[PDB]
Amino acid sequence: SEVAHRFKDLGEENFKALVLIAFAQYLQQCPFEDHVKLVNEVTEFAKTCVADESAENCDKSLHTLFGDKLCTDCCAKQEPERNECFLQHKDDNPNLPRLVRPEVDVMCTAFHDNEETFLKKYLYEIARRHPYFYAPELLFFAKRYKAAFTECCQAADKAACLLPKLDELRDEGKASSAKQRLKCASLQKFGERAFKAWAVARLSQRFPKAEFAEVSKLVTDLTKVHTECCHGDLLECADDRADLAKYICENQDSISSKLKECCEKPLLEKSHCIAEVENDEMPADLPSLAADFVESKDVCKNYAEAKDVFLGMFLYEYARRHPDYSVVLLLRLAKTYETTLEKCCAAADPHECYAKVFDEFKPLVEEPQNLIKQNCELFEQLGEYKFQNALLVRYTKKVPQVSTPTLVEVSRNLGKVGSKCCKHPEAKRMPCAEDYLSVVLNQLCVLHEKTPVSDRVTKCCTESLVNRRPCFSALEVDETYVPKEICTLSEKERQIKKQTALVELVKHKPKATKEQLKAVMDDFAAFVEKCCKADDKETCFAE
Repeated sequence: SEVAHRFKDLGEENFKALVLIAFAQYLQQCPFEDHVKLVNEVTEFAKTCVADESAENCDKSLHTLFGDKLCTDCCAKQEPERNECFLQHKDDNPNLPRLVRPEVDVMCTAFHDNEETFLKKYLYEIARRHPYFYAPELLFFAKRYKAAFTECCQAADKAACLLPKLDELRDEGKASSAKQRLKCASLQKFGERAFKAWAVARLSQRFPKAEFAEVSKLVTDLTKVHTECCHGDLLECADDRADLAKYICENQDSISSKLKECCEKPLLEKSHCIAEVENDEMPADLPSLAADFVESKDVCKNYAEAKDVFLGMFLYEYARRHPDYSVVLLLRLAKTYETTLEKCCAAADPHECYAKVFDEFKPLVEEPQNLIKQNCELFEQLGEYKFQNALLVRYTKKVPQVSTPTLVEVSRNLGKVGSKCCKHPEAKRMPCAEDYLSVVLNQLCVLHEKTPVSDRVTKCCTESLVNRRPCFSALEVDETYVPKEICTLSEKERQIKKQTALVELVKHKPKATKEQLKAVMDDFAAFVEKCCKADDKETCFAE
């Protein structure tokens, strides 16, 4: 039996949570209570199978069990089709009510009143809104969400304790979710071969000192971990993640110097810690690449006898000595390299043909560096909010077909690059920026996927995972496009209206000039400013 094997390894507490998540991600509209029942059933039944591993129905696969309970058009179907069904019925942007925290004391009453139902409430509300959220991590998040109610519902000021943490958690959760969503899209839309390269790139960067053989292993295990979490095999996802976190720490010496602090802590903390570690220090004298990937006489041989292992050995070797490069760059270079080997090893003298393959890299490397230098100059020259509007406008013109809420949402997130990254030294900027942008652009891509309107966005999104940022950056304003025919708000609120309006304002006269925008923008901000001052306001807003 399988249920048992998990219940045991994960413990009831976590089992129960995961199983909840699994469900609330699968059916996002279904009410809270409605799930908890199904959870508790499943949980009781598991226990039975813990007692009698050869009890009735314990012979079944989790999917079947879960799908079944859930089913109490997808449900007219059977495994595996059925599961794939639910997996493809996941909504990235539900028409679910905005989330809003009732007054502090109100929560602090409910938290002591019913502590369990309260956390389950949290997991439930997040999970249905982030159907691709990294389940294990969501537990970390939940414990840290408990830890704040424990303390702050027990101090002089609750509001100036609790809320400030919850603003941090919402922020952090939004990032994690978005980052994970990239992982899941990479896998599902580009297949594992592709994720593997990504991992190989990133981990070679976290763990320079590690021999390829180790990194390959890690990549395997990690890929297995994510594959599962994205195919909705959360229980196994978490276990396997644990087992991985346990593995890494035993073999620490052969992986990174940095892990010690992380490895010392509890199951949940350390898996996150590790995920988040700093890059290990760059080993000393590492033979220049060129020897084995350009000057060698056996390039064209090894690419024949083991293209994967060879190109991997390459990605590894280049990645480990470039923590300054984005992953997506490194992948591109890897692709260029593969490509060129392909053409060259079909020539008269291949040594000659491929000999200059590094010259090809200068462009691919520079294209990003410039772009970042420039919009970091820009960022510091404008500040984040204003900075967001320039991206807003830039992009809105590029894809005036995309829905306003999405445009705003994405633009704003593009905006944070500046503040996130521009404070770093050049050395650490590009992997910060570009790889963040790769996440945000993926939000676009998926939100767009749902309800497609712009063949250009689609092209960029589907054509290649790695070249998306250049593909988007490339885009000139869309000429085909046919022009489109409250006072008691927080700053962040006011911003999102103003911006929302800005998009409509661009969609109206795309061939606008920054000046004749300044002019219309200002006009309207004045309008709202005056119509805030009062009288019978609505009578004022008459226009």
